[PDB]
Amino acid sequence: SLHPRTLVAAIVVGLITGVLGAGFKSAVNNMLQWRSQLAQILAPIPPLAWLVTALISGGMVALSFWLMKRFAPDTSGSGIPQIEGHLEGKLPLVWQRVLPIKLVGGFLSLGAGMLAGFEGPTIQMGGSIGQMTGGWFKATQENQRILIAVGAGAGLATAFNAPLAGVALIGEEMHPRFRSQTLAYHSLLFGCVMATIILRMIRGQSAIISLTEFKRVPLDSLWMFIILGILFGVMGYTFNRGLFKVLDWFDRLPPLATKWKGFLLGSIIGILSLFPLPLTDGGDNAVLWAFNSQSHFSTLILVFCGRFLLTLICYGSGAIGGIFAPMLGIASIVSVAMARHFHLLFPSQIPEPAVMAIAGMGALVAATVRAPLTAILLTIEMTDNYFVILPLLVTCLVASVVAEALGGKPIYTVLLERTLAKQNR
Amino acid sequence: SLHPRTLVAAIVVGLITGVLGAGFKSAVNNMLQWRSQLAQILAPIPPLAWLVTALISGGMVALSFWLMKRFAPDTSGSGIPQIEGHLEGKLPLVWQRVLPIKLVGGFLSLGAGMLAGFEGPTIQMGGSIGQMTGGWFKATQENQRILIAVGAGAGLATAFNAPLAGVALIGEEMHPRFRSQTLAYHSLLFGCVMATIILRMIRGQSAIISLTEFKRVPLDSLWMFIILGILFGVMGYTFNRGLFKVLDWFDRLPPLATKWKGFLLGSIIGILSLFPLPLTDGGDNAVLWAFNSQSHFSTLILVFCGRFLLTLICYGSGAIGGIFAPMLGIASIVSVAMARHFHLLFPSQIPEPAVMAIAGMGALVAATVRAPLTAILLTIEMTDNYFVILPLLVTCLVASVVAEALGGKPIYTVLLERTLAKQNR
Ligand SMILES: [Cl-]
Ligand SMILES: [Cl-]
Repeated sequence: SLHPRTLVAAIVVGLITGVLGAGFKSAVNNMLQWRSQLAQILAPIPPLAWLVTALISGGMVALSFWLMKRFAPDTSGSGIPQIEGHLEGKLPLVWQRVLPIKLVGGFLSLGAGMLAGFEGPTIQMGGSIGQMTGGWFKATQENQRILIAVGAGAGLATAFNAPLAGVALIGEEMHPRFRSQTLAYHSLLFGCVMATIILRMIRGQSAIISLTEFKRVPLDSLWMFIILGILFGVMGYTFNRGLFKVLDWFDRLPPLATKWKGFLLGSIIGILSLFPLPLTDGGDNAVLWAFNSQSHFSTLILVFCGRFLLTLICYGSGAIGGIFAPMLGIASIVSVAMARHFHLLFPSQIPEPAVMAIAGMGALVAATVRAPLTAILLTIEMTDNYFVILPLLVTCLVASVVAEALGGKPIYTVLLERTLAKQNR
Repeated sequence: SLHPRTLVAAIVVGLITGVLGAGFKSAVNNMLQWRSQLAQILAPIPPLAWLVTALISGGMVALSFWLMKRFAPDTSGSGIPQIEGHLEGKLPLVWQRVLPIKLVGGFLSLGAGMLAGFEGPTIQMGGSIGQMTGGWFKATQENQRILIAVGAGAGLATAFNAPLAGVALIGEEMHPRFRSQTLAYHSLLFGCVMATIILRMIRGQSAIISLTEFKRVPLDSLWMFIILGILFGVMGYTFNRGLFKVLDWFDRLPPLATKWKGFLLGSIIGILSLFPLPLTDGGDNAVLWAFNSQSHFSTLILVFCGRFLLTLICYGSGAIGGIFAPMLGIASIVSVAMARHFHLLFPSQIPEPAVMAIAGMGALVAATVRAPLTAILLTIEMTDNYFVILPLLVTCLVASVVAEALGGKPIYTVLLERTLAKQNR
């Protein structure tokens, strides 16, 4: 029941966000390693670098907070809420403000080593482009919502080289109307495909962490992932609660504290960037650290607590963030620790314990977001592994059920109610 | 925003349809091979077996057509249209009539070697069980809709050992309301999980055809799949158009022709079962024939025509069928031939030509059905291969577009319009 003019528009949307998302990630990574190489040049003598890396990080983050307001406080935090809202009625979206501020601002935040969060910027920048090209194409009212949704989806696909995930995002979480043109699915797929094709031409083509050869997953091992789900259930519950309490604390000023909040917060992160441990940055490193670098079980617990708190502090401060990746890093660290433990206890049912690490990789996301279907897809797409689906399905949706059984609520719908409460920012 | 009582109900649903779907498949295969062995015992002398297999097949299909009307004509054909219908208002669904007749009748049809169609009986039987258990649990109105959808998804998941597929089905095609409890997603997943778990305990655990090690898919090969799509586009177009014409012809009686239609149509199929080619039965054989048994490029063209026509006659006759598998066999036969051809022409861009076969495997489904997202997931789920996603995406959704650009109309919504036109059967 689809319509051409809108499909070609999607081709354009996904194409643009693809180029941007890819270049954005590349840009952020360049800045990340540049600050890492600067710390080593000065490393020899002595903690001089301690001061230098502290300034650069603190300065960037502060400069980022400034570029936020005044200019577009709308770009604060994730991006799912702002687009989920606009797409629904409440809250506006103006690309001329979001696009440049989210980009330049997001670059400063992430590049400084903040605990975010590529999908943050790339998802809002996606929606912006979707809208910006919606006008260029003189799209109808409904069609423009679609184009914005496509951008949002393409945004996620670009951050993780995960087409299906981006598509599922709009579908499950952020369920929009589309009336009656529900065949915005085509627009989505189109937008996502292009985005990743460009994403792969620029930095592709491989996945984030391909673990394709772990395929032995016995059926009488499933009971385990129920427990693993129960675990990520309460974990997601406290993560949400904690986030909100840290969100309040940061809302409570004082006017002076806020002025320094930008610099102080960014300078500590800069210090923690130096230690040889993945307790900063987006979370990709954290995942690429759980697997594969074998490290002391204690160090796992150590880095888990560090990141779990630090992400709360980082996102809680309201910096240009993005919470997806950080929860992937936290989960993958926990799932590895749990993988080891269960292999310890029932090796005959967990021959390859990597299976479990993979299963719980998207479990935290499913619990905190109420979006198991997308969390499942996400991990599949970023491990090229479908063999782990049964454990995946069980752990992810049991984590989701247990979370909203303790009454946790979708982190994004709450994050929206709050950003709405700022109808006087 | 989900509620417990229904979730566990979904667990039970998926559990039941899983066992039934599994047993049904096993029961049909036993019958299939039994007739094949019966043909070989009498094979030596001489075409005596020609007559016996003709009677057994013809009789079964005839007895099948009889058990249909009068008893439950609602069970004629697929199952998506009947569940898509009920789930939407038009058309009622009574489990006490469908469940038994769809089963016993479907066994006779499929067991006789008809060009169908596991996802036919299993998807309707699922919907029945979904309702059947909804009543037992005293589920509310909306909740009972959900359970019926859960049953339908589980039905598909059981036929192909493909959880996500059964989920994507309800989502993309057959888009229901669920108001505002859109978290029937959890119910779907839960139901599909249990379904495949049971399915894997009974006949699992391997996929239908795991081509997991073909993973070299160069980016400058996508242009090929754009063509492969165009091809499957017009293919799905004429397949739809053809089906409808054959349906009309069969609708035009005469009263006497119908009396024999069952026996005649079932007896010809009986004969064709003897030849050593996959030109009868569900379609799994046809797929497990494209790959891997290397066979003459001519024989491919032969079996393709045979099945493409025979499926139209079979389903067109209105026997208890199922159209998904048949369109998988036809497609995979074509995509394999196409794979060979493109490998012949541009080997540097199609290193592994299996990639092309895998891609166009669900393309016919995506064109005739308008449901590319589910066609994609289906192929991934039944090959364990995610590496083939970009081709998959392009080839499928391009094929979906091209079909509904020549004006094809979703085969299911049309099949539903026709069944509604029988508001007096
Ligand atoms: Cl995010
Ligand atoms: Cl079907």
